[PDB]
Amino acid sequence: ALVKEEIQAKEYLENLNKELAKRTNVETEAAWAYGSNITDENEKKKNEISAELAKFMKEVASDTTKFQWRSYQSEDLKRQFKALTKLGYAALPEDDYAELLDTLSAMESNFAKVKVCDYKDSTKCDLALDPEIEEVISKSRDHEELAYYWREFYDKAGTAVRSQFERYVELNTKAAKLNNFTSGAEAWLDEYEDDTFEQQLEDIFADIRPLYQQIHGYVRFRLRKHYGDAVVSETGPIPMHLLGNMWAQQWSEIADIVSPFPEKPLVDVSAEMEKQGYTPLKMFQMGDDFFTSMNLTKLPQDFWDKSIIEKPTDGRDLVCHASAWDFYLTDDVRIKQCTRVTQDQLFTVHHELGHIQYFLQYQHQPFVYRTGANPGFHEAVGDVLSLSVSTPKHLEKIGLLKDYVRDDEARINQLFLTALDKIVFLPFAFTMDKYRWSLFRGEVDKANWNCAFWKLRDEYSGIEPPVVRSEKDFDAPAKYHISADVEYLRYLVSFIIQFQFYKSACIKAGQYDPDNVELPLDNCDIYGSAAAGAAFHNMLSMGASKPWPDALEAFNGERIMSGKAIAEYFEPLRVWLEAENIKNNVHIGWTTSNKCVS
Ligand SMILES: *[C@@H]1O[C@H](CO)[C@@H](O[C@@H]2O[C@H](CO)[C@@H](O[C@@H]3O[C@H](CO[C@H]4O[C@H](CO)[C@@H](O)[C@H](O)[C@@H]4O)[C@@H](O)[C@H](O[C@H]4O[C@H](CO[C@@H]5O[C@H](CO)[C@@H](O)[C@H](O)[C@@H]5O)[C@@H](O)[C@H](O)[C@@H]4O)[C@@H]3O)[C@H](O)[C@H]2NC(C)=O)[C@H](O)[C@H]1NC(C)=O
Ligand SMILES: [Zn+2]
Repeated sequence: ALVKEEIQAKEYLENLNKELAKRTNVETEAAWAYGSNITDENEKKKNEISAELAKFMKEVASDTTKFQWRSYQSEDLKRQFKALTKLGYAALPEDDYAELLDTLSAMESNFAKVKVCDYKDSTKCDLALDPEIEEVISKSRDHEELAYYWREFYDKAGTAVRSQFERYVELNTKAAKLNNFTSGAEAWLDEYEDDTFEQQLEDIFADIRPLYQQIHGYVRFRLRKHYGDAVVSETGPIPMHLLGNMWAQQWSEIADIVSPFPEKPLVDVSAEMEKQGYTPLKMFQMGDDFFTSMNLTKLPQDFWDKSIIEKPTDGRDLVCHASAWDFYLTDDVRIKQCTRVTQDQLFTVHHELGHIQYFLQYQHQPFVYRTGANPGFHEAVGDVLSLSVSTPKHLEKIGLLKDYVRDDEARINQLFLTALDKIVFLPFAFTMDKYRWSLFRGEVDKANWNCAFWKLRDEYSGIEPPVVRSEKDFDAPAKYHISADVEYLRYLVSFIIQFQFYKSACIKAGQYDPDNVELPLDNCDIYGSAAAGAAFHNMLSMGASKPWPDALEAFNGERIMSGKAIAEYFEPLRVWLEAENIKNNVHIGWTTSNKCVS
């Protein structure tokens, strides 16, 4: 009888979820030890325990067939069983899974161990991406120096792992097909529980794309005035090494040379943070303060005891790209961040604490539900707070922004600064997964893999390498997430929905009213708002217990992912920028790049 079996199934799930949490704890501890301290021994430990968990997952997926779960009355039970059928990489045969783990750790460790020689001192070769190289890329205005560090990094972080990346693509594809997905693209897209998700994103992107073109055109115009026409052409793609970021993903670091009104204030609180004696500990304490001020959960003692919030001063290798960790017990959550005292890093702290808050909010859920409504939701949480932290309103409250006059021109400066991070990022994020999807789907021949990457970067972002590349180079893995096998569409989703969350949180806080000039969206601070916090609690506590539109509905009553909010935020900028580009006869669009030889 199905009635009797469904009762037994509920008991089966309750026990299994608890077992899965406990087994995942062990894997997470080994992964933590490796990420904090990269050694051959720790790699072996991490990968052996993962292989053990994978074997158990196989048994679980096999055991689900003993239950007639598709026939059950409970949508909740059926959802849990469905989650258990999805094996991912664990679907691979024992030997193939072990090889993939070896391949993945080889790529991540390569990225983490990259060291380059100093541009001025060829005998000093201990410059790592974080913080040495990134500091130069963000601060230097010497185009030849920038080009040097670009080439050195991409050669070492990208090209060096071509063979490993090829095997990764093969095994990822094999895994996807064993789960009966067409490719790893479909496997990744399954996390969004919507068969029209790609088209939805194409539609939203197409709406925002014209604004991006205007920003691109204006930045190119301003860069020409700084570097001269020998470095930057009017009609070509922007040389990417000039954009203040190794991957040209966000351009805020060059705001001082491209700001609409250079004689008016531009928010850069890094210097005032240092003057006031800010430390990584203080920054995390301030993040904790922001969450608690919204009536959300305080960081547990385990977080303070076990987190790594500064780059270790011994000679050891580690993954410095910031991460948050859920150990699937009670209150055992951690962050690993090589944090520096800068404005950008203050946002990163809040970003990572957003993940931690999500962990704490759903820790009461059964194991399979202890994850985000979709991957984009998890990435969005901290960014909503970062948007308010970034406002002149908030920065003045914490004494980091002094003698600031918020006139029309200063507002345009701030909107443009935000756009250099939020709008600029959209085509970048889309191309990261458009690229990997095309490889996963077998749409690009191996002989064309590198120029296929740069073709997308050209088509969507209108940027190009500083030097001519070819199929002898392999540049994609020079981006952390590509070497680390981290799906990237989550960030495109995040950057869209975070404005939906921000707008609604601001309205709930009484901080935004479209008909009130005194309450603009771009100066909303949700600090101290219990009303905004309540919306977060209602959504985050759900975890993955319901499809993501139900989680969005819990927040603000909406069920649709929409670009309306992000466009609303930047509308005052759009109006000004379109007019400024016409006034200055600014060329919009770009010719096809010549920087990748087929
Ligand atoms: C991805 O898709 C794959 C298909 O492309 C899929 O692989 C299939 O999984 C099926 C299991 O659901 C499996 O079906 C079984 O087939 C057995 C015989 O197959 C052999 O010969 C085939 C050639 O004809 C070969 O290709 C195979 O390699 C095999 O050598 C059958 O013996 C078996 O049957 C038994 O089970 C059914 C199922 O019963 C169900 O559950 C209850 C039980 O209480 C029933 O009441 C209910 O009605 C329901 O039917 C019983 O009905 C029956 O009495 C037997 O006990 C079964 O049909 C199939 O072989 C396999 N491969 C192929 C090529 O089809 C993967 O599972 C998919 N992967 C994922 C992750 O989803
Ligand atoms: Zn994140």
